[PDB]
Amino acid sequence: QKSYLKSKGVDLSYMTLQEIKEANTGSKVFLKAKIKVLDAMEDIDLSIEI
Amino acid sequence: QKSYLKSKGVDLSYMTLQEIKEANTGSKVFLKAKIKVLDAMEDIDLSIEI
Amino acid sequence: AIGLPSINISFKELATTVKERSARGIIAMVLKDAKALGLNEIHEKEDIPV
Amino acid sequence: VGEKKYSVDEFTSRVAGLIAGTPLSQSVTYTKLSDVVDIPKMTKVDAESRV
Repeated sequence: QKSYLKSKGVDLSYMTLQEIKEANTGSKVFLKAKIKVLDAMEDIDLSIEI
Repeated sequence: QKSYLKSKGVDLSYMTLQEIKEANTGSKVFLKAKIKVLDAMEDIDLSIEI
Repeated sequence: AIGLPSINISFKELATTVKERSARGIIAMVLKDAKALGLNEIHEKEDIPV
Repeated sequence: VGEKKYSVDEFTSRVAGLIAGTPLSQSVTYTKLSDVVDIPKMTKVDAESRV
């Protein structure tokens, strides 16, 4: 979003991160999401001592 | 309004900001305004890191 | 320029990186023979030319 | 539309009605047209150029 705003030519020096966040984008939305994908058991390591 | 007052030849060198705004205009009204127009969501960019 | 509406989803792996430093522990062994002249690249103990 | 061929000038009425029907909060982009059944085959890059 900051890259897009700077590409348009806005002065974003003093406006804060919260203030930058509401800034209008004009029909464009930018989002990022983090996930972790599970997997099935494939290799099992068992150690037994007597 | 300043340009209009200069056009009629009034001496506004010493008259200050609010005083210039007070000056009679004679049935003429000058007004300026600013707005920001919203738009519909059109392009969505979602970035996912696993 | 206005184009067709764009909806894009991107997946990336978090490339956890440790910097690669100069390899250490390798030996250059130089010898004379009339068979298989040149380098042989013995990375494995049991990989021996006959 | 409905086993009838329409000219572009013929469909001007329908598209104008579509723009008139929609409210102000929403936009016309990406709206279904259940009446229409077939369009001449036309590629994506040509559509981008025309837009």
